[PDB]
Amino acid sequence: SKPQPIAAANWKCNGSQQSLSELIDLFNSTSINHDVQCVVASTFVHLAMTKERLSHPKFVIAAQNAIAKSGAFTGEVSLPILKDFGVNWIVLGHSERRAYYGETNEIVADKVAAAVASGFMVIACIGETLQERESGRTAVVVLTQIAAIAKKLKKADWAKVVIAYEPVWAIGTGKVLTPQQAQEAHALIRSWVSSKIGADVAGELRILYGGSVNGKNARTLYQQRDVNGFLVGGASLKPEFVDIIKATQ
Amino acid sequence: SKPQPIAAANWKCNGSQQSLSELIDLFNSTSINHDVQCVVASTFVHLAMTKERLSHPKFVIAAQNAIAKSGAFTGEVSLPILKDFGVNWIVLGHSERRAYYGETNEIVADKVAAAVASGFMVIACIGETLQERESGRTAVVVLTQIAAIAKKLKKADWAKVVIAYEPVWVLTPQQAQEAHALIRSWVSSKIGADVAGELRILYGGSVNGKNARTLYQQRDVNGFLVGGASLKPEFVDIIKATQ
Repeated sequence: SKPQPIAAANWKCNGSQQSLSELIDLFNSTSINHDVQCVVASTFVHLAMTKERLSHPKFVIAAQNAIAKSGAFTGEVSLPILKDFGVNWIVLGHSERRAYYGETNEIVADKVAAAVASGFMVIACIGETLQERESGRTAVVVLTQIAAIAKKLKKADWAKVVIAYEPVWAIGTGKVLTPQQAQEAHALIRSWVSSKIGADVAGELRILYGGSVNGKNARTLYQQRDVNGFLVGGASLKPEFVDIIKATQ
Repeated sequence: SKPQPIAAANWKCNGSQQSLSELIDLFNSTSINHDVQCVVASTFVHLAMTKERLSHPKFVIAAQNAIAKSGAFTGEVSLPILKDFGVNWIVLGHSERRAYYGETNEIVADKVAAAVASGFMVIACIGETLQERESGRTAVVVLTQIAAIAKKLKKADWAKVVIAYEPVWVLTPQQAQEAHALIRSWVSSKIGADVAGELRILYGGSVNGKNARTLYQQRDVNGFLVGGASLKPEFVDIIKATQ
């Protein structure tokens, strides 16, 4: 018996107006007759269209990134701009931003804290690389990442936080986690939360699996006890995202 | 008898749906009696609103950044996405991106080249810091920056290129003119005199409705990339100053 599951679509840097409209239409026509929060994280460009067309009662829209405040930050989008635009969910600290776009543990923590303070529901991403899972220090890496985030939050703030575990070490080497391995990473995270934040928060916290999930593999991943849904990349651009939602039954 | 001037509004990371709509209404109601390309560079989020509402026949919309291709780049917007969305202008290599967000000379050059290949009009930004200027290396720095860009481009590509000179550190008309002349001279020398004659070099320092007229008077100034003042009614005066 778990907290409410989340099925989150990370469209990453993809989509045309037509391909995304067809996806949205599919989502809109889909019966979801169980309790789940579905999330569509579109590009900043596609937020207007997604707001306009996404009408399914079980779906909210999310941004894939942001900075804390408006200002002289050419090219960037701030939390007040998203809030003014009616967007109340955000994915922060994706492994790609940590790798490509200079986001350290602290920068992620600061973005998460600013987003919570501003009233967002936040999917905060953490996860070890292969270099680190090899030196016998998976635990060290992901717990250090979450500690950085926690440092800047109050106990009450965790109600608005969702953790997404990304096994970056698996990313594009064709190799995928066993459900046992996914469970172990999630259990390690929850145990840390129970221990440093509190058993209450830890029981309620959604920890989403953020490795490569598809329509075939989602059900047995969700069966694991500390898995509370998914942050989905590639398959979220496909009709099979509907099967992934159904797998959180 | 310069090339067609450009008055470009760099809104940076600013705006509400309300405040930006008010501004757009002002721009729409404005009479502009000369040939000038006005450009509104809004945040990605406000592109849809600006596309719908902005109707002045002398205005186009621009993005303030992009990456070259669609893919697994969470948080970013690619050139194909913008092109699908009907955005044909883009600002690239702005000092804040160079400063904060890892855009080296080569990265800027690659983005610029990809945007031209993709069919975009590109406002490519170059400019030296305060320390660079004070030590006397304005010329080395900005010519190195434009050389990196030119390295990734072909002659015919310069038709879709606009240079914004953005001294990162108020510039007298004389100091602005010197930087613009230095840039044009390099372009004449490397690409051809015909291309340098046609090239817009926009002044992208701190421009206001009050100082824009005398800056535009200089031989090699072809308009403006405007920061703070572009969020204000006085942007209309800045447009008028390109007469």
